[PDB]
Amino acid sequence: CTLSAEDKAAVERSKMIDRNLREDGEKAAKDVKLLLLGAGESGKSTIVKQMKITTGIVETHFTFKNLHFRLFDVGRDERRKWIHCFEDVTAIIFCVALSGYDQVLHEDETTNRMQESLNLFKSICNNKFFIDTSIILFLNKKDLFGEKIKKSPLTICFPEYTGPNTYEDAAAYIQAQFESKNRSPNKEIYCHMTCSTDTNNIQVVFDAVTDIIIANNLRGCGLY
Amino acid sequence: TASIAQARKLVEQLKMEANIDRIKVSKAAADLMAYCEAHAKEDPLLTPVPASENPFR
Amino acid sequence: VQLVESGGGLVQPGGSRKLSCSASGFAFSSFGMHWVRQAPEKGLEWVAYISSGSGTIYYADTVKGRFTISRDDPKNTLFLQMTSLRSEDTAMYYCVRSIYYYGSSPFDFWGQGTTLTVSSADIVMTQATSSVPVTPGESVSISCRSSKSLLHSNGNTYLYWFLQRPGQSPQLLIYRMSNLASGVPDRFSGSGSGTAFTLTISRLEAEDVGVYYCMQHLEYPLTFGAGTKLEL
Amino acid sequence: CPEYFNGVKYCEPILDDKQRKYDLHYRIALVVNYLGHCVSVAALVAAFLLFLALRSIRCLRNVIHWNLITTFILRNVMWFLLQLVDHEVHESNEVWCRCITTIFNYFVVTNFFWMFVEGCYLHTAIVMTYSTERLRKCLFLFIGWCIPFPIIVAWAIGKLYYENEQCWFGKEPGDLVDYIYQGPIILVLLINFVFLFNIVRILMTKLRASTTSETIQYRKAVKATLVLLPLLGITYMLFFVNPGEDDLSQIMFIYFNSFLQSFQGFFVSVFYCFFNGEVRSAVRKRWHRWQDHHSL
Amino acid sequence: ELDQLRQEAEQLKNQIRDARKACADATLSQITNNIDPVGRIQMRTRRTLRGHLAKIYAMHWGTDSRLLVSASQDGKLIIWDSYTTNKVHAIPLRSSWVMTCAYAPSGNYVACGGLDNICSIYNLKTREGNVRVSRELAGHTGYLSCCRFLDDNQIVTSSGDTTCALWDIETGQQTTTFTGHTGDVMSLSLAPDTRLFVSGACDASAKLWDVREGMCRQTFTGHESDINAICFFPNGNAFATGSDDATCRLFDLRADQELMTYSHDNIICGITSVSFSKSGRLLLAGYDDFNCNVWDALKADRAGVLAGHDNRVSCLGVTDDGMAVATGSWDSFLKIWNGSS
Amino acid sequence: NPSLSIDLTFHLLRTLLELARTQSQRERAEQNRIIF
Repeated sequence: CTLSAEDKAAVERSKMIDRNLREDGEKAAKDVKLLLLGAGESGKSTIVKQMKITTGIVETHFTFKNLHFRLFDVGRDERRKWIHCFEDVTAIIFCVALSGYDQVLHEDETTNRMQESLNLFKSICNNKFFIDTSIILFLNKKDLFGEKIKKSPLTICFPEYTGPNTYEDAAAYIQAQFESKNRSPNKEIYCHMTCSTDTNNIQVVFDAVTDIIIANNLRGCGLY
Repeated sequence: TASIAQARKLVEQLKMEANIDRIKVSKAAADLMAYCEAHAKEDPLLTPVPASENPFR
Repeated sequence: VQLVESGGGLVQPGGSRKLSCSASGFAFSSFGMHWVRQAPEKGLEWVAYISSGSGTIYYADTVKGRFTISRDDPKNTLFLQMTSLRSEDTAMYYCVRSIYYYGSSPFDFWGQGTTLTVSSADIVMTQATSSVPVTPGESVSISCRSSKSLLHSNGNTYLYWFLQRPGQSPQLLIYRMSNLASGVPDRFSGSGSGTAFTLTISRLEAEDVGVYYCMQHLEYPLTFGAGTKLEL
Repeated sequence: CPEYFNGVKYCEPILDDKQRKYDLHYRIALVVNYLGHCVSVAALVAAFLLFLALRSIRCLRNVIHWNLITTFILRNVMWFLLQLVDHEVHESNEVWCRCITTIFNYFVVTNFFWMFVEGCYLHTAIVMTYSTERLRKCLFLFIGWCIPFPIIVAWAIGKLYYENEQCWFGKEPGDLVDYIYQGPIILVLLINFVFLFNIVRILMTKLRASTTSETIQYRKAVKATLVLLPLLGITYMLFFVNPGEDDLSQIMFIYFNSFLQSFQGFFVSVFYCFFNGEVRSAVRKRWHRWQDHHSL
Repeated sequence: ELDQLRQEAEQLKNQIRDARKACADATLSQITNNIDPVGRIQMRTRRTLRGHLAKIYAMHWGTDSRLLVSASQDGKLIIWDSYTTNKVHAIPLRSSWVMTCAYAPSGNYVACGGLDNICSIYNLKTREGNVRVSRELAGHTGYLSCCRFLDDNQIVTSSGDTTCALWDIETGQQTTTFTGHTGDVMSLSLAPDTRLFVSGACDASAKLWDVREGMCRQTFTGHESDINAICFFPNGNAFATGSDDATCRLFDLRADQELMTYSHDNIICGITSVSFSKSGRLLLAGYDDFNCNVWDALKADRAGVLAGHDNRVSCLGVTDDGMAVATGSWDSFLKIWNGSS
Repeated sequence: NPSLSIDLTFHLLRTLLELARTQSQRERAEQNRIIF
């Protein structure tokens, strides 16, 4: 208590700043973080256009009936050393395109967009920071895949696959190949097939994030 | 013509980096020894401070 | 930055008056607020203080129990309800903003002032010289003295030097006896021991005419200097 | 014949020894009860030290666990103090006997209220949140400690006025003043059971598509239930009321409840202090830090 | 004509390797045998700053050794008073991701940047009394990793598009650019005379750039992994780099090769922040195994350990007079270690 | 007849104190009998 008047006023100002930081943290705590990590040709622009209705990180604020989602878009990073920032996210929205098995890369090396997507998803699943986080997978461009699958058989993309050229069969096979990659029982891949014009995506995301939050609560309480 | 330009730039950079004067390791090690010996008594981390002089205590 | 006072006038003794201070152009809610009263032929006298956030309130000893300070942060307004007005209350009332943190400059802005006209343990501040006749171009050294040592254990010495120009608002000159106030030219300087202090002017100019006040800010209630006027 | 002769009521002596029941089963229950309390205290003191030496974990879960362990410790200490009472102090009423009975009853009510607090926190976590963590902590501490004081004081005042006899725990035909503190607790446990029932729903709905193996789902639900039972106080609800008339049933009553009551703090202490991953991680980290400091 | 260019480049790099093998008359570890060992360094935590609700990314000391800036993930830039644990300022930020922060040597401005690719410079002394945005610098296409104040007028910034830039805060344009890297440039460390600066990137090579001229002078490649932090030696002749391969190396400018490699067999964890002491005898390294290590810079032996954090140490700073060492980590605590007798 | 699980300890204590008082009273009656 052996302090001057200015020191006491400074301590009271520090208490005011403490209460302001506490109120800001209480406002911040009720928000859900989502990471939109995807490829350039993935069609994630269609995803953000469906969610809504600039070199820096894009921020999207969309609210459902009772929960507020805050989606972050990054954009051209070779090795993505900034991934440690996104440890605290509850779910990663990872979008891959179904129509990309035909088109090869610009480099013209013997690699496919689907194989690059599998390698990227394998790097995400094997990442040390993302062992707890779950993945929500969207299979975009159903119409283009459905059209192209009649003309082109699914042999060049997957040599091991030996099945008839059926839209449902091949789609299930691609979903199985994506679900095969994870080797951690903690996270669950929430697969959903989307299109250019859909309105159920917000519902799918709400149900999946609800499931992930309930599962996280149960795992924190020691039950699940 | 970007690859040949980048090659030329890296050649010019190695030309710049190669033509420099390099002091021997013993002389600069002696200089670092001298600096660390001369400034050894004014370092509070290296040499502990009494509690009356130490403002944090 | 603008502070405008209102609510003054001429009153009968025993009546009440709600004073207002209208703030604009700054963050009012982050600043503690001061009422300071100056008598017509006497020096400045502190009245009251309210902290930022209204958690902490200080009054003078004579002023305690009759005046109620309050503040409305969303309207950026300071209020002073005055009751039981005696003859000594007849004064110019100034509204003052002040922020307290390390490196800050408290008492850095003085209001315009409103006119009211009614029909021991405290540190005593002493300026034994009441006036000094000066000529421009010379170097002046005015002194102040406190009944208590103003050196605190943290190393600061809570002494402020103010200037009140004639017919204008007071102005901060030296805060904490080692720091130059913002906008003040560097010809002024402060130097003192624990109990005896000296404000030194080099190459005094036309605009340096006025009354100099010293002030202790060691402990509440604040007590001001008697004032040293500079004659031409 | 004399009426009162050497403290025996009467010249043939009339003695209640004929209307007597099996005594050795009560003594063996006493031995099991003392052993349960002693091993319980031996685990609880270690949990009390390992929830204060480790400052890495400071969430509200461990605070409510530490307060529950503290209430178990203090009610076991009061139980040991209360046990050393003979028939002389039971006949001739004394101040300290009634005082120790009152304090012990306070810690019993406090323990069941902290179980209610634990259930409320678990429900607030799993289902939905109603307030900020600071108001959670304040409300929880308030319910745990401040709420038992009026109930215990009112019970003590009513017991003092109406029935000032037999160190305030003698049951006479027609007593109704002992339901002041028992009454809420019987409700409280039921509320906890309702909370527990909701948890039994929420897990199973999550455990539907989680694992296709039905057997692992049933075993996991059983394993979760058998570790949520000791923490919520549903063990008392397992065999709540048994009629005195039956003999075998009465022996099962005494041994079963003596086994559940005595080792309950032991189960809670052991499982939650040791089996939790976080405490083991903290201990391992501090051991590595000590080894690193010693080696250098 | 690429073949003769690549052959000439290999010949030049062989010439540089031959010159570096020729200059290496003797090593540093051999001639420090006569020097007495430093011994045990008992340091204890004096103050603990707990105003952040999210992981702290960076910090920077003032020249008066009094105030300190700290940036956090939740979007706060808090300016602390280290002695009496009083919050002097708290700046709410536009982008929550801020990976670096700097404090002006005059003490007027504070900069901060992150994933938003914009360096925001705030002014601390205003007539309004409320901190506000003073300057926004946007001329990079990668994430801003580090920034340091040469002076109030000019700020050196390092970005994630393999570039460094000298900015003029008044006009708001790039004065000169530094494009010699191929990987993400993680940290820089100014010289005390502000003549040169060193820059470590993700190509496992540090460059020595000149501020005024704007061209690279020296290249140092002795790491097998990405360099995370760099700290220039006080006298103006050496520097030290920390990498993810559990090694931090002290390089010499005038010898144009490495001097010493600080590593340990039990440590297999990355280095996030390095810093020297006031004299330069103690090398402070913030490892990834939840504690910091105090190395002896002349004897290459582990002198002390700072173990007070629960999560990985992200940032570490030493005052100019070298009185105390502040460490920030991802468990949202700033701990001020100091040593007494 | 009401024998609650929560009130086990007081029931055991009352039964044991009643048995102890019956044993003490029977020994006191045997002392009175040897007096007679």
